[PDB]
Amino acid sequence: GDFLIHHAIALALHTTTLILVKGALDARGSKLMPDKKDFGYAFPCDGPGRGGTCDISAWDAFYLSMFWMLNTIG
Amino acid sequence: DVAGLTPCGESKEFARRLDGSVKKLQTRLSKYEAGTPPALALQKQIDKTKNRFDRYGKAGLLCGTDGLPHLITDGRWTHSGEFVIPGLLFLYVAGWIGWVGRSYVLFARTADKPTEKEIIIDVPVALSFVSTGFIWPFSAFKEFTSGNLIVPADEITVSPR
Amino acid sequence: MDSNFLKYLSTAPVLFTVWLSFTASFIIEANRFFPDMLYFPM
Amino acid sequence: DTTGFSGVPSQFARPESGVYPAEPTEQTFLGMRGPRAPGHRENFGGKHTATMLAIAALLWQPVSEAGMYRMGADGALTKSSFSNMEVPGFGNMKKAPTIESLFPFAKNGFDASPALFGKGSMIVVEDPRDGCGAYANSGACHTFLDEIGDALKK
Amino acid sequence: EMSEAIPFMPKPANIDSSMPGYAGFDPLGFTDYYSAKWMQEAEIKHGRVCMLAALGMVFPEFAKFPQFASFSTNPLEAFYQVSPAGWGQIFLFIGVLETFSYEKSFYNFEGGAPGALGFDPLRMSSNPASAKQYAAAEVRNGRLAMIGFSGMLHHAIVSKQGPITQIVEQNFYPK
Amino acid sequence: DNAMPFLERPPKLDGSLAGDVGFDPVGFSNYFDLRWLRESELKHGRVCMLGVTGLLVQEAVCLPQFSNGKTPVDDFFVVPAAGLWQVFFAIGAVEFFSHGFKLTPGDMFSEGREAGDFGFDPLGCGKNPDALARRRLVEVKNGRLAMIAFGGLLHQQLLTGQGTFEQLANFKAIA
Amino acid sequence: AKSKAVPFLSQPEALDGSMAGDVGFDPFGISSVIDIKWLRESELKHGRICMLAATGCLVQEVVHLPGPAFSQKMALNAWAAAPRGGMISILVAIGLIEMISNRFALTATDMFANPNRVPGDLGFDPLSLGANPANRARFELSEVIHGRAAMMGFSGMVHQMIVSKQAPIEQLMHFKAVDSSLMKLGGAAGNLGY
Amino acid sequence: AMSESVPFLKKPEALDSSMAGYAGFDPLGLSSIADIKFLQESEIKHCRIAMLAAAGSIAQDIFTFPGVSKVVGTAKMTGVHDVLVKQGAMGQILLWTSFLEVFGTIALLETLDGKRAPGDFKFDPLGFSKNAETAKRYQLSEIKNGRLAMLATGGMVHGYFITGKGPLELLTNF
Ligand code: CLA
Ligand code: CLA
Ligand code: CLA
Ligand code: CLA
Ligand SMILES: CCCCCCCCCCCCCCCC(=O)OC[C@H](COP(=O)(O)OC[C@@H](O)CO)OC(=O)CCCCCCCCCCCCCCC
Ligand SMILES: CC1=C(C#C/C(C)=C/C=C/C(C)=C/C=C/C=C(C)/C=C/C=C(\C)C#CC2=C(C)C[C@@H](O)CC2(C)C)C(C)(C)C[C@H](O)C1
Ligand SMILES: CC1=C(C#C/C(C)=C/C=C/C(C)=C/C=C/C=C(C)/C=C/C=C(\C)C#CC2=C(C)C[C@@H](O)CC2(C)C)C(C)(C)C[C@H](O)C1
Ligand SMILES: CC1=C(C#C/C(C)=C/C=C/C(C)=C/C=C/C=C(C)/C=C/C=C(\C)C#CC2=C(C)C[C@@H](O)CC2(C)C)C(C)(C)C[C@H](O)C1
Repeated sequence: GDFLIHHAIALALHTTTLILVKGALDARGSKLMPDKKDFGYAFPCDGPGRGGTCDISAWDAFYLSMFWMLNTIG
Repeated sequence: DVAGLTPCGESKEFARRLDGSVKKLQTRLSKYEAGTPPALALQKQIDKTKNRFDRYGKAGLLCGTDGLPHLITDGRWTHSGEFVIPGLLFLYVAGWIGWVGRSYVLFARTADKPTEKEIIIDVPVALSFVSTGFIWPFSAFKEFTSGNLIVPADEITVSPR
Repeated sequence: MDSNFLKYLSTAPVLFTVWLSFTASFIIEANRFFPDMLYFPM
Repeated sequence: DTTGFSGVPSQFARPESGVYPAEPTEQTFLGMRGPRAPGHRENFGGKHTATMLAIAALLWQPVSEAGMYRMGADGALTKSSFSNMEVPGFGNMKKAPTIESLFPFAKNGFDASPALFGKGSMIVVEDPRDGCGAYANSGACHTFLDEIGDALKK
Repeated sequence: EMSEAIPFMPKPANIDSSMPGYAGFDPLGFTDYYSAKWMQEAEIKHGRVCMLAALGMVFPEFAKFPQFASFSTNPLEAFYQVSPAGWGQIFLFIGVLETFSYEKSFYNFEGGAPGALGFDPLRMSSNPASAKQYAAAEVRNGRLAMIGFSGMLHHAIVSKQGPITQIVEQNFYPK
Repeated sequence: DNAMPFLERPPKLDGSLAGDVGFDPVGFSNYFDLRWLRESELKHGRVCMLGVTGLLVQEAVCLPQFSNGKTPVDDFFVVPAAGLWQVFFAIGAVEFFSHGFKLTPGDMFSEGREAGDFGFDPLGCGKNPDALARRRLVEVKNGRLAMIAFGGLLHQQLLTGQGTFEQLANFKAIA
Repeated sequence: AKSKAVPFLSQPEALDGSMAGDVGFDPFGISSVIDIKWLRESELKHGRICMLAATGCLVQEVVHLPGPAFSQKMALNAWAAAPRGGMISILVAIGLIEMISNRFALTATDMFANPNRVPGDLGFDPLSLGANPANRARFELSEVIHGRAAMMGFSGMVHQMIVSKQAPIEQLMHFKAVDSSLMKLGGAAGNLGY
Repeated sequence: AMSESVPFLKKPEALDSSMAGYAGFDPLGLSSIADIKFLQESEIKHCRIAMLAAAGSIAQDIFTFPGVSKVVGTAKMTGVHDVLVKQGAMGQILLWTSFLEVFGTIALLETLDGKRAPGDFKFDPLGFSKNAETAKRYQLSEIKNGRLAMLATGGMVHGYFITGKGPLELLTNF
């Protein structure tokens, strides 16, 4: 039982790290917003064009990793 | 034994697991007449339950204090049939599926309409690829060393940063 | 057999449904004849 | 297009060598036909391969009978393993490896022969007919032809 | 041009007759991706270590050093019977010998021949025919020792004894 | 003449070497160097002449410092281990010095020696050329004879266990 | 332009009467989907395996190697009795034979990459028995036919060993008819399981 | 061109009268299957071994070498084989004939090269084949007698497998 939960805790540590690292490393730019750094840290989106850009900011990866942080400490 | 565990063939808690599992089925069988279909169904389940417990006891599995089999996965050879060999079996199938899928996506790139080959699969050619997967470790490593698995970093699109 | 009907059966959802039904089916059959395989027998 | 299982690597967008040697016609007795080096079939051809097998089969006869043959008081010969030859000057190793370690027939209980099958461990040739005929049998022997006769008369 | 070792395959492009143990044998083209001279240096070092290792697995069958006379003749148990001070001294000595390869590889990689650590005290390889023969013989005895040690190691795993002992007792198969 | 008249004569066996009767059915000298094969043949032959002399002598004579085996082949097993090892290393010293430290088929003949010559004629028996030719033929044929004879003497001494002359004076067939 | 084997069907393309044993039999049209070269390679291989296998069953009934591990007249019992180490030796040797005789052109995409490669022709003629080009066509025909017949014959022998727990020749010499009180076909879903 | 021995069959297209013992007898076409020089060498080998075997059967029935009756008792024909395998008699015969057969192998491979007539080991210590007409006649006599002795050997050993008598004793009794 302790083996299984530690691997769940490992899953949640790597997944929270993933969202946060992806937020840090794509903060300056990505392929959707190559100029993402001109808009700041917390901006809503770049609009519905190019397929849709909801939660594209680096702040939004903080937002998404907060759910995974709560899940892991749970 | 290993990690203070007990072989399932001499675990008393394993023995009580088998008995309780059969008493539970026998009291359901006590409510049916001999030749009925519910009696034969439960008599076949008592045979299956006993067979499983017998096989586990004689297999070299180790039981805990709870009387359930535990798997040793540290790499020791006396326990390689619990993870290392099932894992070797898995990776052979997984690399086969990967090699075969990769071979078809490269074929479809040289097609008249490359995206039509991926929603309408050329089944004779895709079956030609699935048969090739049996020697994927040799085929994929030779693919690697011949400079055809890995593309260089400067032919891959990256984000500006 | 009609080539447009065979081109229909070569579509991704049909092959996906058939292959994974065939795949599921020999796992089911393997667990009928050889049940309760927690370990590779060795 | 590509037919499927065609076998040509250029039809499946697979990298080929581009090198496809011409297939010769010369053969060797215990080897195969195919591209060889120049002069290879002249030194390692049928003449080489047949001769080497002939020497290997001749030298098998001492090896299949390998042992320490010693006479007793009369002319009677006793057979022993070559392990009984204790070499004198190799420290802690006193029993040495011999030709019986590369050909350990005895350990597997083989009883090799210079004709490869000795009096003990001989080929077993039985008769499957079990001492009766094809048709019109009586007793514990009922052939398929008898079963056809039994069905036709019933 | 086709490979000598595997006559129906084409010749591996990055190995050459210049190399002492050349047979044209690279079915998986390691030299097509890795440096052929790095691979050449690695094969020679593995062979030199294995040539000593093959003698070492065999030699305490005959005689042991008086201090380790009590130690076992199965090599896989004599490994653990040696004290960590002894293994530390071995590791330090191999480290001192490996400083010369750390200086040859990684600094003057292109100056010399693979495996040439400046160790020719008896001045062999002076005669060119002898040098040619020794180059090829070192490679072939190194490859043979690699195979032979690999055998003897796994044989000590199965039968808990050494090579000669397994042969003498005819313990050739898993009991 | 041709030793095997039905077989074609081997192409590399010209008459220049002594003892050549055109006998090479298996087909050596078509793969190996005839200089190496001839030097090997003389070495085997001269060793076996000394070997048959040793068998006959040791059946009778015994040095006082040594025990005596039942047979000259059991004479090997009562000579101290150090003595056998000293003889082995002494012969090895001779093999190194007489062959100019060139001992392999790749380098033994790269200085231009004729097969079997070590410049050994203290009594000067090979002073005459034609007499040298006759004694070359004598040497190779007596050497070949001593090879077979040594095989016979050793295997009979192993089998009976009663020497060579003792065996003849007490002949006892296989029973 | 109708098939000769099946007169009411059209003659299949990729079957032109060149190959030995070609009589126009491909009703399901596999030759139109799968290259005939691969199909003939696989047919010759299956047939060669089955010639050995049918002969294996019959001779194994009659003649045995010495020892108790080789004393199984019933050939299906020999599978279990024969030393496992040597059986896996056979398997490994077969794999080595498969890679070398095919010259590392093993797969559906690289066998026949050499235009010189011919279906079923591995270069195997140790005694040069196919040296005469006059016998070539009838050898090819009778190899294909022996292979087909032995596929059918071995299939029958295996499933007659399953039904009757008897070796093939002594099943013919001690025949017993099928009672049908055992080995009923199917039925896993008729009784809803168990 | 039709066969001299089997008139309704064709000439076997690999056999020619320059061969010794030719009668056009290859109805099964084996001379087309195997290389003919190999077949010729095999026939003469089978011929000579069977000639020795038939003569040996006859002579062993007539007399027996000194001391042999001790080791070989009621055993005769094939029966003596297992008793003399225990002894080294058959081992020694096998050793020396195998030694000769290594050189026989080299000779056959030269024959297949085409440098030697089949069965020609050049063995004529006493002089019989000096003359060419005598040489050809003896070639035919050797082939014919060897063929007869092959069938003879067959009959003799099978007569032992039936009655246990031996050739001469089967003539004397029944
Ligand atoms: C350099 C000249 C030289 C010297 C000084 C020696 C000295 C010796 N030899 Mg001799 N030997 C030599 C050359 C020499 N050897 C040559 C050239 C040959 C071959 C032609 C031999 C063949 C020979 C035989 C056949 C025997 C000896 C033995 C002995 C030793 C007897 C000691 C004993 O009883 O207890 C010592 C007991 C021990 C267990 C200790 C081992 C002996 C030590 C290691 C001797 C070391 C000598 C040294 C390595 C010189 C050899 C050089 C090499 C080229 C031969 C003695 C020290 C006898 C012997 O060793 O019996 C025991 C014996 O049977 N020798
Ligand atoms: C056979 C085709 C194929 C191959 C060779 C790969 C190869 C890879 N993928 Mg996968 N991928 C595939 C299909 C394939 N992908 C498909 C169809 C999807 C959509 C679900 C994905 C989604 C996906 C994600 C989200 C990720 C990868 C990752 C990876 C990498 C690591 C292996 C892994 O995590 O597997 C994981 C595989 C999956 C999660 C899904 C695979 C689903 C099936 C089994 C494969 C498709 C079979 C296909 C229909 C083949 C038909 C062949 C036939 C026509 C002949 C590696 C580059 C990971 C990566 O980048 O790490 C470095 C990663 O994060 N892939
Ligand atoms: C340290 C010893 C030593 C060394 C370095 C050599 C070196 C050589 N020998 Mg010599 N040889 C030796 C000892 C040695 N010999 C002895 C003791 C004998 C028996 C008297 C011979 C008999 C011999 C013959 C007959 C032939 C050679 C040949 C060769 C050459 C080929 C290299 C090779 O493959 O063998 C290298 C050999 C070794 C590393 C060890 C040799 C040991 C052999 C197997 C003899 C084993 C011992 C013997 C049965 C019993 C001796 C008892 C005695 C010690 C009391 C090379 C010049 C061949 C040659 O030059 O022709 C081309 C050849 O035909 N050798
Ligand atoms: C790497 C070489 C090698 C080695 C060292 C061994 C070693 C062994 N084998 Mg193995 N074997 C090998 C290769 C090898 N095998 C290969 C390549 C095959 C597949 C063709 C086999 C198939 C095999 C079987 C089926 C058996 C063995 C057995 C044995 C063991 C007992 C041997 C014995 O008593 O022999 C002494 C006995 C003999 C020499 C009698 C030989 C009988 C004749 C020669 C068989 C006829 C051969 C037949 C015509 C095959 C033709 C096909 C082939 C050319 C491809 C021994 C451990 C036996 C075993 O597991 O015992 C426990 C066993 O039953 N072997
Ligand atoms: C080129 C090779 C040619 C091969 C020919 C095959 C010969 C043997 C075929 C069966 C012989 C007679 C059958 C009567 C036997 C029979 O019909 O039994 C009936 C059985 C179902 O049981 P029931 O519902 O009939 O139970 C009836 C009650 O009376 C008893 O409970 O049918 C099956 O489903 C069994 C076959 C498995 C079906 C799936 C097979 C595996 C699928 C693999 C992919 C497809 C392959 C082809 C599938 C058809
Ligand atoms: C460089 C240099 C020089 C030097 C030097 C030195 C120290 C050279 C050292 C050379 C050495 C130690 C060579 C050893 C090679 C060992 C081999 C090939 C063994 C293979 C084992 C096998 C095949 C096996 C096996 C086994 C198997 C698996 C199954 C077993 O049941 C049995 C069995 C035993 C048969 C000097 C000093 C002269 C100076 C010069 O100026 C420069
Ligand atoms: C690759 C492939 C093909 C294929 C194929 C197939 C199916 C090939 C199968 C081949 C087989 C079955 C080979 C069997 C070999 C048996 C051996 C060597 C027995 C050795 C006995 C020994 C050593 C012993 C012993 C002894 C012991 C231990 C103790 C004693 O008490 C008993 C005894 C005395 C006997 C083909 C060619 C068809 C086509 C195509 O190209 C693809
Ligand atoms: C190629 C080549 C050469 C070669 C070679 C070799 C090894 C050639 C061997 C060829 C063989 C083994 C051919 C065997 C064919 C068997 C058949 C057709 C059986 C069919 C059975 C049937 C129909 C049945 C049945 C049955 C049923 C089901 C009911 C049963 O109750 C009974 C029953 C038995 C009646 C060599 C190596 C010499 C070299 C050369 O240079 C090249």
